[PDB]
Amino acid sequence: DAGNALVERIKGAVKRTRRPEVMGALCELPTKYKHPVLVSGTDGVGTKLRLALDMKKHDTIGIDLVAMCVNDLIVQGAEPLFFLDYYATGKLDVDTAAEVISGIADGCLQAGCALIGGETAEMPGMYEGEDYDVAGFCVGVVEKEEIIDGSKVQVGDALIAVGSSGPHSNGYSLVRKILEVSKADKNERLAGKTIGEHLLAPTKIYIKSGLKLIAEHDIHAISHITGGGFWENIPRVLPEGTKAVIDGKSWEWPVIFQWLQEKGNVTTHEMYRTFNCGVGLIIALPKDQANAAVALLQAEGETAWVIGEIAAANSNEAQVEIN
Amino acid sequence: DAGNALVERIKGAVKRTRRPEVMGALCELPTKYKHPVLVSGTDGVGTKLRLALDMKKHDTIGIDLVAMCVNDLIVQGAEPLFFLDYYATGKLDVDTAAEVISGIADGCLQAGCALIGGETAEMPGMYEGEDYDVAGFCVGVVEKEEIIDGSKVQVGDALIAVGSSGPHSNGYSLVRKILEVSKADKNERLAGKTIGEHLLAPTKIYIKSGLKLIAEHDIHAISHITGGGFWENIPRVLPEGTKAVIDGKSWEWPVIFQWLQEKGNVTTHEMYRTFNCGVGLIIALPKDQANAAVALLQAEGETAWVIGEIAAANSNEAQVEIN
Ligand SMILES: Nc1ncnc2c1ncn2[C@@H]1O[C@H](COP(=O)(O)O)[C@@H](O)[C@H]1O
Ligand SMILES: Nc1ncnc2c1ncn2[C@@H]1O[C@H](COP(=O)(O)O)[C@@H](O)[C@H]1O
Repeated sequence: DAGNALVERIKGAVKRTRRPEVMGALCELPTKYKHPVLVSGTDGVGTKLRLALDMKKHDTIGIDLVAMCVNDLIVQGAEPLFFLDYYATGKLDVDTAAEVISGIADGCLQAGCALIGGETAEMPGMYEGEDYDVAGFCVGVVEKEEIIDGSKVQVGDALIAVGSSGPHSNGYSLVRKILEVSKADKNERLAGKTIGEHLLAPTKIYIKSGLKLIAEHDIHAISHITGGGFWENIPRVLPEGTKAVIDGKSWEWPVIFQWLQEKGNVTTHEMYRTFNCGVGLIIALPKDQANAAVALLQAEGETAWVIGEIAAANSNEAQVEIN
Repeated sequence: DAGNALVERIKGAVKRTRRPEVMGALCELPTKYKHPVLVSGTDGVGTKLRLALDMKKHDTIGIDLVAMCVNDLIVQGAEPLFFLDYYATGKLDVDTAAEVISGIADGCLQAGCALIGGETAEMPGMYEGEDYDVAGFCVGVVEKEEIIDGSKVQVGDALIAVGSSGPHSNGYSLVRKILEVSKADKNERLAGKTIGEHLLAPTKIYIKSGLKLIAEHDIHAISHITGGGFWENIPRVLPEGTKAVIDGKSWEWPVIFQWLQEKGNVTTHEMYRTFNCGVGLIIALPKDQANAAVALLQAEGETAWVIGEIAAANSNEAQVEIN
C-alpha cells in the first residue's frame, strides 16, 4: 500500500529517463559499439545524506548519487547506459522516497542513462526516525579499443581542471563538524544563496561534456576528485616517477570552501586533503590540444582551465606541487 | 587503514569469483550471445539481516544476498554475469565485513557471476552498535529471442516446484516476532540442527539447474517465491483467467515452517501468505515435459516435483487453489 503509492508516484520520473535501448529490467547495448565492454560501479552519497536529513531537504540528493556513480564511469571512457537504486529506511515516508527518486531521475537524464529498476526496503529498528540510506549502481559501455587506462599519460602533458559545483559529495564529515562546533546558522547568506544551499548544491555531472571531449581529443587520463580531496585524487592521472605541477595562479577556491575554512578553524593542509577546492575533474592530455579542449568543455557548459602540467619527479618528492 | 585491511582481506574471495569475461570494474559479454540483452536487478536480504545481527553470525548472509538477486534474474532466462555490493555501517568492523563479502563470493560462484566491485561506507550516527546494511546488484545476459516473458503459458501446463532451503530471505519480520514473543531458545535442536541454524540457512541458488532446464525444455514461466509467500507469488506464472491448482498431496512443508507455526500461534492462512512453505521456484511447462524436467532438476542437485497444473478460472475465484 505505501510501496504502491510510491510506485505510482515515481513511474513518471522513471519513464522520463527511458532511452531507446530499454525494453519492456531489460536493456540492449547501444548499436554503435563494435566491441562493447561493460563498466560498472556502485556508490552512495555518504555523510552528505546526513546533512540532507538534518535539513529535511531530499529533492537533490539523488543527483549527487547518480553523479558519484557516473563521474567515476567517465574516467574510463564509459557512456552511462542504465542505473538502479536501493533505498533503505526504517519506516517508508512515501513523499521523501519519491523526492529522492525524482532527483535520481533528474541525474540520470543529465547522465544519459535510464533508471531501470530499484528496491525500496523497510528495515524497522535499523534506522532511527526519518533516516534512510540510498545506494546507486550504474552500468556504462565503452568500446574495447578505446578504454582510457592511463597508459598514454606522458611527462609534458597538460592538466585541465573542470570546475565543481561545491563540495560535491565528499568532505561532509568535516562539514558537519564545522557546522556543529560553530553552531552555524545555515540561513546565513553568502554570495546570494544561503550556506545550507551552497552546502547541499548537487554534484556537477560531467557526462555530456566528458563524452564530447573524449570523442574530439586525445585524452590520456581523467581523475574524478572525490574522497581525500584535491590532494589525494590528482595523482590518479600520474605515471610512476611523475608529479602534477599545479599553477596556483590559475584559480580561486570557490567561496564556500573559504567560508568552511574560516568558520571551522581549518588548516589549508586539511582543506586540500578533504575537499575538491573547486576542481571536480582533472584531465591529462597533450599541451597542443589543451586550449581547444578547454573551449570545448566551456561550450558544453563547464567551467574549465589549464591548471598545470605533468613533470618528471625525483624519488623523494610529493606527487602534487602547487607553485 | 581499516578499508585497507578489508581490501587486502577480500581480494582472495573476489579473485575466486573471476570469470574469463572480466578484464583488468570491466566485463565483456559472453561470446555465445548473438543478440544479448542485459537483465539487471538490485535486492537486499531484509529482516533476515536482523536475525544474523541478533545471532552475530555473518558468514552466510552474503549467500542470501546473491541468491535473491540471481534467482530473480533466472525467471527471464538470464545468465548471471557480474555482481556488485554496497555495504554500509556505522563503524567498520573489518572481520564482519570480510565475512559478509566472503559469503557474497560463495554465492557468486554458485551463481556463476563474478564479484567485480563494491563499496564499503561508514555512516556514523545512521547505524547503531554493530549494525550494517548490504545491497546487492547483478547484471545477467539473455539472448533476445529467448527471453522468458510468460506469453507461452497455457491452460493445461504442468507446474513444477523446486524445493527451498528454508524460509530463504522472506517472512523474517514474522520470524523475529515469533522468536521474541515465545522467547525461543535458538539452541533448541530440531531434526539434527539448531533452530538458529535452520532459520539462518542460506537461500538455495537455482542458477546451475535453472540454466540447464531452460536449455533442454520449453519453459513457459518461472516464479521465484519471495515476499508474500507461496500464495502471492504462484500467480506470477498465470495468464489472466487462469488458476494454479495445487496438489496438496504432493509435498509436506519442511519442519521449520511447522515449528514456526506452532511456536508462533500462527494461522495457516498467514503462513501461506508469508513463507515459501517449501517451494522456492514454481515453473510452468508442458505436461509432457514435466517428468523429464523434474529428473533434470534432481540430477542438478535440486529437490523437485510436479506440484500442480494451470486450469481455466472463473471471474470470481482465487488464482491459487490447494486441493
Ligand atoms: N527505489 C526504486 N527506484 C526505481 N525503481 C524501483 C524502486 N523501488 C521499486 N522499483 C521498481 O518497482 C517495481 C516493484 O519494486 P520491488 O518489488 O520493491 O523491487 C520493480 O520493478 C522495481 O524495479
Ligand atoms: N564491499 C565490497 N565488495 C567488493 N568490492 C569492493 C567492496 N568495497 C570496496 N571494493 C573494491 O575495492 C576498491 C576500493 O573500494 P572503494 O574505493 O571503497 O570503492 C574498489 O575497486 C572497489 O570496487
